[PDB]
Amino acid sequence: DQLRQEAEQLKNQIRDARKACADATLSQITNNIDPVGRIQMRTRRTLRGHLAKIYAMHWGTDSRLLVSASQDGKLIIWDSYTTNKVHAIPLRSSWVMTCAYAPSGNYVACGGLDNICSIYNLKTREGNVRVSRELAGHTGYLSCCRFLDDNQIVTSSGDTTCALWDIETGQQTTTFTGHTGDVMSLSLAPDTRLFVSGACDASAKLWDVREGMCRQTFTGHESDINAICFFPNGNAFATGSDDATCRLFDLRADQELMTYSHDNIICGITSVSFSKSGRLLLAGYDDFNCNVWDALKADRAGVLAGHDNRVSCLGVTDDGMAVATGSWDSFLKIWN
Amino acid sequence: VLRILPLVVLGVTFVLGVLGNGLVIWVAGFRMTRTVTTICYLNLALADFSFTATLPFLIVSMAMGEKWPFGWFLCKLIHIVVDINLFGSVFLIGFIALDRCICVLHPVWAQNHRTVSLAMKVIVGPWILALVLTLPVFLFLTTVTIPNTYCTFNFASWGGTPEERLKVAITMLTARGIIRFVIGFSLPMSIVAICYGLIAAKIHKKGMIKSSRPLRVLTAVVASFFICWFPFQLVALLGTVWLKEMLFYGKYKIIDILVNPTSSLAFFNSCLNPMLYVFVGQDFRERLIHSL
Amino acid sequence: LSAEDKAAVERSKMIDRNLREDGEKAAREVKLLLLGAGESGKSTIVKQMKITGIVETHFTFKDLHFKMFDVGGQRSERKKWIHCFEGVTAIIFCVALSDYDLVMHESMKLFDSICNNKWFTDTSIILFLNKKDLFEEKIKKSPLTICYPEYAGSNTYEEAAAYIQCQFEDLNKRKDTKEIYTHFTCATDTKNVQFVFDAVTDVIIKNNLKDCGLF
Amino acid sequence: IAQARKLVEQLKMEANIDRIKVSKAAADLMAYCEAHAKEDPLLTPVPASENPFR
Amino acid sequence: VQLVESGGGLVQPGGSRKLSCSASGFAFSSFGMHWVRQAPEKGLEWVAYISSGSGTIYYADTVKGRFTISRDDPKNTLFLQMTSLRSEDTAMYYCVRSIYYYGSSPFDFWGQGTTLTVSADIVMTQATSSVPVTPGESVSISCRSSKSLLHSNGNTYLYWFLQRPGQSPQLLIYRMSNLASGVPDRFSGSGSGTAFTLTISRLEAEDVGVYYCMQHLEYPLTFGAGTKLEL
Ligand SMILES: CCCCCCCCCCCCC/C=C\[C@@H](O)[C@H](CO)NC(=O)CCCCCCCCCCCCCCC
Repeated sequence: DQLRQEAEQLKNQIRDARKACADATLSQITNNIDPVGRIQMRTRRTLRGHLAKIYAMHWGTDSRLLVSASQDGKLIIWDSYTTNKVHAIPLRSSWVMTCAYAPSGNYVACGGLDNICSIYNLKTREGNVRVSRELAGHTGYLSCCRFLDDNQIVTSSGDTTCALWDIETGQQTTTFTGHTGDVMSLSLAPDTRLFVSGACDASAKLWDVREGMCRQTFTGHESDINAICFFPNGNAFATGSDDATCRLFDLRADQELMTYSHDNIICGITSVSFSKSGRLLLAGYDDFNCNVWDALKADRAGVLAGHDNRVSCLGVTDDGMAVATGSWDSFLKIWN
Repeated sequence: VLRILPLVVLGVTFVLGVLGNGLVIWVAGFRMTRTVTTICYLNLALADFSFTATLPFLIVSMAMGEKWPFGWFLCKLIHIVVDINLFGSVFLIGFIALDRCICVLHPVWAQNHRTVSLAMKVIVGPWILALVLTLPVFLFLTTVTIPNTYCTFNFASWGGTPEERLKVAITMLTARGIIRFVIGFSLPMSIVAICYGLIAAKIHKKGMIKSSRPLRVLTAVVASFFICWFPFQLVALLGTVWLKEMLFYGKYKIIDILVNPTSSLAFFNSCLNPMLYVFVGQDFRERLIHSL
Repeated sequence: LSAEDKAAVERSKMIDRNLREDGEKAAREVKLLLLGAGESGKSTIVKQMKITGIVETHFTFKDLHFKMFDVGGQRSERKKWIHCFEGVTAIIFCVALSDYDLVMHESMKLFDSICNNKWFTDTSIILFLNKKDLFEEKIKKSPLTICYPEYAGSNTYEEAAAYIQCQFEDLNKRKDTKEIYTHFTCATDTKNVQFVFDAVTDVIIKNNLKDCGLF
Repeated sequence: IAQARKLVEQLKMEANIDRIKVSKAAADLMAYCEAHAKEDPLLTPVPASENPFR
Repeated sequence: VQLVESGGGLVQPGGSRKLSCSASGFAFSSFGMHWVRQAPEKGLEWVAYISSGSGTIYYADTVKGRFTISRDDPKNTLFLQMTSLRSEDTAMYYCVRSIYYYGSSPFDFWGQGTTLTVSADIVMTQATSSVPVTPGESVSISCRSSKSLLHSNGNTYLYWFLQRPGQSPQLLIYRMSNLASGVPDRFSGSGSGTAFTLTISRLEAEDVGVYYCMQHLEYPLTFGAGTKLEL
């Protein structure tokens, strides 16, 4: 009916409060902070063996294993130290857009255009990987999956919704429906009580896995959002968009802090991850290479150019001793 | 004079050869995905590159006037390598032509039954045939010096009486000449001409004719094979058939003198092959440009 | 060197061998999209096969294995997942000749998006004009000017069909590296698979030549 | 429609988060990053001497 | 999860026999399998091995040449061939599986066993025969190797085994530290380089038996002499 009137009124007073909170700027504060200096990484191992484009990775908690999803229908679990493979899971649907690694190491998630989140069980009496549950009820295509523990998972589909599942009973237990475009990224907070989701509506939302309803939204981009990641402490999150720009917010202040841009890049961002200390902000562009940003000085720091196609995914180990980037060149490079 | 022209030609065959081959041996085997087409080019490039690498010693010998400065082991190694690779190049041209003919005349079979595994298992064939054909080199090839020293085919293994030695010698040389002309040019050109003509016929009948590129590269490969390999085989055939008179009477001497200049053109094909088989590909050109 | 890491690398080599022997077997099949605008008979084209989310159909004809990926239940923004089908051999398109009730331009608009897309610069587009019987039964008592008022031609089945085929065909903006095969099928025709087979084998010949460098 | 009620309630709750003045937030985040810069393997080479991947 | 073997009985010296192990209940093709023996009133001794896919095969020096071993994947059966049976071979043969990848648990499962009656390397010495105990209090058992088992890669290769009276042995801990699945979280293991210790926290009635030490670094797999926790 007329509900749009009070909707926009609440939006406007929200903006007013946001203006009331901006009493300082990161640019003003970082006046005298030493630049991080030019870092120079290099390929250490090359994890070849895929036969098509790679769409996602995720590091284990031990910082030695990693799982990569491709369109060849395979879900390889590598061993980053010695490059020899461990498992090769053949999927029932070759179209995969995401993968995940449970913190305990027992389970691996994988979903795609089939919009069924299949949880794969690794450690069993018999020695082959089996699929445990097939989570369904989504009406779109899965974009990202993350494990809270061995019993709970959260998905994000193109049906403009994100949902918290329950692996045991296989029933949706809380649906987050306040968004308005195709969701394409998730990032659980380290304390595992609240997560964000950046989507095609040029807006990022942070939820509350208990109340099951968004607590604050962010609107600062000119186009769709492709990757999110929580800042390690748990009070910030970086974003990537198609408009060659990454942005870093903070939650307790509900504002923006810095914007990373350069006139020499007109490509899009595909994945964003932080370092252990938060001083470095990795971001995998689709102009055939990754970039390294100083999350405070806003200037470019390093370049990771070793691929022959779009960089489609990257991640940083828990111990902070490595970074891994995947690309549509069917390869998977690990840096140090 | 003009006896330096073969020496002049080989100079181009080396510099333009190894430099060209050194790229396709790299941009197509190391920095590019492995497929049947690129594996066939890789093997052809490997053969031609090894041939061109062995070439400079032969150039020195030809300049000196076939008075081998190299030692016994060097003689054996260089001649065996040049023979095996020179035949491998021709048989691999035949193999590539037959592969293209299959891929363009029976596409269904060409998609059900050709993988890099089968390419691996099959490509060793022409190399083995080259080895068995160059087997006589080990036995009959040896370093002989005059009392007053060309690396030729001496016969002391079965020399026995020199009265009967020349008979066996003539038999061996005649067999080598005829087998060269029948399984180094006859079958390979037969295969190349027939296969490329068939794919030209189909690519003309069923459309696909948008530019001059197809029926310019096809005629380029056929001509660059023929015009460049034929004179050597022809003069070799005449020598083989007239050896009986020549080794006794020297009736025809122009056939004796034209071997070096003709062999120069013959070898030039090994340095012209990659620029006509691999550099045409747009994908390979782009990969090379981006690599360096 | 190793104690049983030798056994570990042996397992790695074995499963690498299995990955090749599975990739070489999944690379023999030829892949096809199956798009569509609305109620266009993509269902009917599927029903001419021999033997939620994205539904697949596998069938073999004359010793050639096919795969037809059908989307359309995936109601979302195309630009996010259309880049997954980059290496497909063809895109079997379907529109409805009896589309004057639509409240056809939507199909005509959609064809422009997918034929001129940035990921399909070198992918042939088989085009299936459907419901020719309905066209014949409908144009006899109606103008074609409803869809195109500026059209100046007779009112007869052959002329209308030729004009509409040309009208879809000229939307192609990259006339050099593509090809738009066209066919006029009905709900009773039984050679649709044959037409698809001919188109796919022609595209296979094209790709093989462009790989070999002749083309 | 019925979704407008959910939107209105979500906006109401978002209108009640106990936001914090940006000065404290920025100062604290700078402090955490500074206190962490001594143990970031990507930055300081010393803990990258026994790099397992090499 | 279910291995049963057959082929035993009585044989004449210098003869021949075939041994078969029937695998039913797991992915046999991706598991390597071994063969271990037990002379009466004696310990364990390694005999043979097959890697997954029959890629690599090893043997034991005392049975080299006159034993040949093979497997048939589609039928899920393991074959061991007896030729020229000597006299120091009367033993009851076991059928043990093992898979090798990162974080795996080799020697997970052990078959029942069959009796075959015929009428320079690593050395492990547990140096103890029997320790008397009562239910309730802790107890420790020691093991000693010849050379240091700590491979430079980072992990130590030492296994521990338990054998209830008249039963097939099972695995307690692997890599000196990690517990095995289905084992109560009251065992533990420790040590460094050459000295090794196993510690039961609070004994129970179902723990009386003989415990065996075993290395895996050099490939000839020598076991221990045998330690009995006879209550
Ligand atoms: C494509 C496959 C093959 C290509 C590989 C390289 C090309 C080689 C093929 C070209 C033709 C053969 C070349 C070898 C020797 C020639 O120079 C010539 C022909 O036999 N030899 C003589 O004239 C013999 C004259 C030498 C002195 C004659 C004096 C006679 C008595 C002393 C004995 C010495 C000769 C032994 C037999 C008479």
